[PDB]
Amino acid sequence: SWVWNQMFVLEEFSGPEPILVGRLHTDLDPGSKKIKYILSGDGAGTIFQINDITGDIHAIKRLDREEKAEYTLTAQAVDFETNKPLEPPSEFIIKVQDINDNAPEFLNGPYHATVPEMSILGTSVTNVTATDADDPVYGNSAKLVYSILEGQPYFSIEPETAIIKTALPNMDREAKEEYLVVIQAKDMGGHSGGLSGTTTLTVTLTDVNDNPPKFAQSLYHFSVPEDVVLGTAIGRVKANDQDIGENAQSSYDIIGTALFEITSDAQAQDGVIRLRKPLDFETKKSYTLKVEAANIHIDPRFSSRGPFKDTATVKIVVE
Amino acid sequence: SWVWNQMFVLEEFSGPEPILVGRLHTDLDPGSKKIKYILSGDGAGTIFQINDITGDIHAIKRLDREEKAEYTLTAQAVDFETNKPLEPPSEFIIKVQDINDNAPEFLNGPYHATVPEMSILGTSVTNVTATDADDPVYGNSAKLVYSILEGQPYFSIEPETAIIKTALPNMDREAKEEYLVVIQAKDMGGHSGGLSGTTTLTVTLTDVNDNPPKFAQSLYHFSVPEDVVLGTAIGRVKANDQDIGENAQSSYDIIGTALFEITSDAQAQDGVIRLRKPLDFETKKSYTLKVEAANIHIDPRFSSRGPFKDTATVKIVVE
Ligand SMILES: [Ca+2]
Ligand SMILES: [Ca+2]
Ligand SMILES: [Ca+2]
Ligand SMILES: [Ca+2]
Ligand SMILES: [Ca+2]
Ligand SMILES: [Ca+2]
Ligand SMILES: [Ca+2]
Ligand SMILES: [Ca+2]
Ligand SMILES: [Ca+2]
Ligand SMILES: [Ca+2]
Ligand SMILES: [Ca+2]
Ligand SMILES: [Ca+2]
Repeated sequence: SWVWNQMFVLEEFSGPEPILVGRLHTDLDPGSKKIKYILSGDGAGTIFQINDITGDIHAIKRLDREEKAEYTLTAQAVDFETNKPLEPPSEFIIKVQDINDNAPEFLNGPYHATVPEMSILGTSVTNVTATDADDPVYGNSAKLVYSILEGQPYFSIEPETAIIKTALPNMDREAKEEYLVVIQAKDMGGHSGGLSGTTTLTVTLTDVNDNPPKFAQSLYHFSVPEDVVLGTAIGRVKANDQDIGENAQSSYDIIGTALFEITSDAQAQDGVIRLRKPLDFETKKSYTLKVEAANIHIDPRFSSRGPFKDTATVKIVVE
Repeated sequence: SWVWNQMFVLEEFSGPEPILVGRLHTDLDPGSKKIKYILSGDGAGTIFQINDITGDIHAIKRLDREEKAEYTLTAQAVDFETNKPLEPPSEFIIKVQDINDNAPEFLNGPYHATVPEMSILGTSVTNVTATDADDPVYGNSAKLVYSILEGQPYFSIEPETAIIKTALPNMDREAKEEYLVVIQAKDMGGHSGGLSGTTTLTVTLTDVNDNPPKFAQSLYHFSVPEDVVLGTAIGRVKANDQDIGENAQSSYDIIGTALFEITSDAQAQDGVIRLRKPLDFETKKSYTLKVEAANIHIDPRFSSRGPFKDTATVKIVVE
């Protein structure tokens, strides 16, 4: 069925002076009688106002589509004096059409997203998705095109879908952990006179174990009174696998001992030495330990290639 | 019956970029099939061109109402691939609306009109009627208002109907016979930014007999050889009723004569004297005539009040 009951009013402008959108009509003959038009419905006589006899309807108000895009209305046909219906009323809509006064706009102010450290160039990161208020049905009033406006240890915003990718080969965090990129979107765009919506994106990377652990220095020295019939502990040597977290927690043990325990630890990841067997002898004054400390998992937690796991020597002297 | 098949396109402008006038429609459901719109008719695809799928029709040409105000057109509904009619075609008109680019304009360049000399203030003279090209159906695009722009031994152009009247009491031509007045007409007008059409009008008056006739001078002299056994004629005395034409033609006769005819005349309106009786005598040397000469008709042709009809004396001497 053909639709013909619709009028299109361009929104907001006219400034002052008013614009007709449609003159109505019922056909019929003359013959010494006449039709006077009366209009009723939405914002009747106030927004849209009718010149009676003719059928002329100008808008006498700024129209905002985003407020309300359609206005179901009902105008009439009666004689002037008779007022008897010279045509039973019709229902019909008036539409706007939306002009690009409405901006591109992001839902949250800043955004924060994470991505696995060293991973092949172009790895998915997140979608940023703005929003234009306008008409997504006609023209380029809304069609948006995203772009990385800045963020140059590099990611790519894939322009159609806005999805962020990385733009960089590997990306060893130990260099830089957090990343700032500023995001755009053009109304039309591909065409200037476009609109401009920006957002902050805090990008951080995760970890991997691309680090063996460290020892403060290669040769340690300590000292001790010769029995302590309690415990006890003597010294602390440290590892620092820069690769944080679980990827940092390292395992100590000694590989010139046996009078000495060595202890965990999730304390700072040291490093402590208890005296196991008590003590007795001058027979020794000097003692020696070599100590392996290494990162962990339940399957190979060095899935790359790691060289040292820092050994190192401890010299304990007697008193 | 309600009319809804009509669209309104404002004429001539857009300059470049195009303006939609109406998106079409047939209702129906989706369900994995679709409507593609094809348009055909007047200046189809060339003046008015169709965005197929949507129903959008912008004009891609200056439109001139005065060239053609309406365009009967026929657009369609078929599927894209199927091309089978998803709706039997509709006939509908597109209308313009006319904007005031068209000027007020008079049919002939100059105009020439006549009116009876002394006649009560405000006597009808003629209609001047211009012509605006525009729309006489909507707004003040055409409603015209005439004015005497100049012509100040005065006439009035009655502004609604343009009819010229005299603006002056009596108006004795003998003062001035022809009159120049320049005529105007404003498009809208009563409202500036109106349009401006001017015309020349040569006004002349007719006559009445508001003049007695004249004699060159009050005393005439002539002379004559004493017999002429032929005719003959002697002298000519003149009248000049300034009131021209029939109102000037005057009647001579003598009211010390009898040897002398006096003759008409539509010669210059004199004035001639024939000798009736021949001649004989020294017995007279000096002769005398008094002469009435007067304007004419078959009922009172001095329907005002006229004093002299200039008498006057002629002295003929003998030789
Ligand atoms: Ca708006
Ligand atoms: Ca808008
Ligand atoms: Ca917009
Ligand atoms: Ca790492
Ligand atoms: Ca590590
Ligand atoms: Ca790392
Ligand atoms: Ca025109
Ligand atoms: Ca025009
Ligand atoms: Ca005009
Ligand atoms: Ca006269
Ligand atoms: Ca006269
Ligand atoms: Ca006269």
